[PDB]
Amino acid sequence: MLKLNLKKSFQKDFDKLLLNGFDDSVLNEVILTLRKKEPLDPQFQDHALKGKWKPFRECHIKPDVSLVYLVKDDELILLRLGSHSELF
Repeated sequence: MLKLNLKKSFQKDFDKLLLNGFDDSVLNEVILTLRKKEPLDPQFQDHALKGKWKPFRECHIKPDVSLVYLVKDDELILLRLGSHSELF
C-alpha cells in the first residue's frame, strides 16, 4: 500500500473542515482506496486536473468538498481539502 503524505496545507484545511462539522468517515474510506491504487466509485467524480495542475488529481468527497492529491512513487500525497472555488 502507498505511504501517506499529508501536506501542511491539507492538515490546516482538514482541521478547518472538522471545526465546521465535517465528518471524515467517507474521506478515510477514499484515502484507503487511493492508497491501494484502486478506482474510486462514480459518486466521487475522480479525475485528473489539466493545465498548470498536472499531474494532480481531484475527487469530490462531498458535492462541495474536493480532495486534491497525487500518487508519486510510493506515496499518496494529500495536498488540499475544501471547496473547489476556495482551492483554485
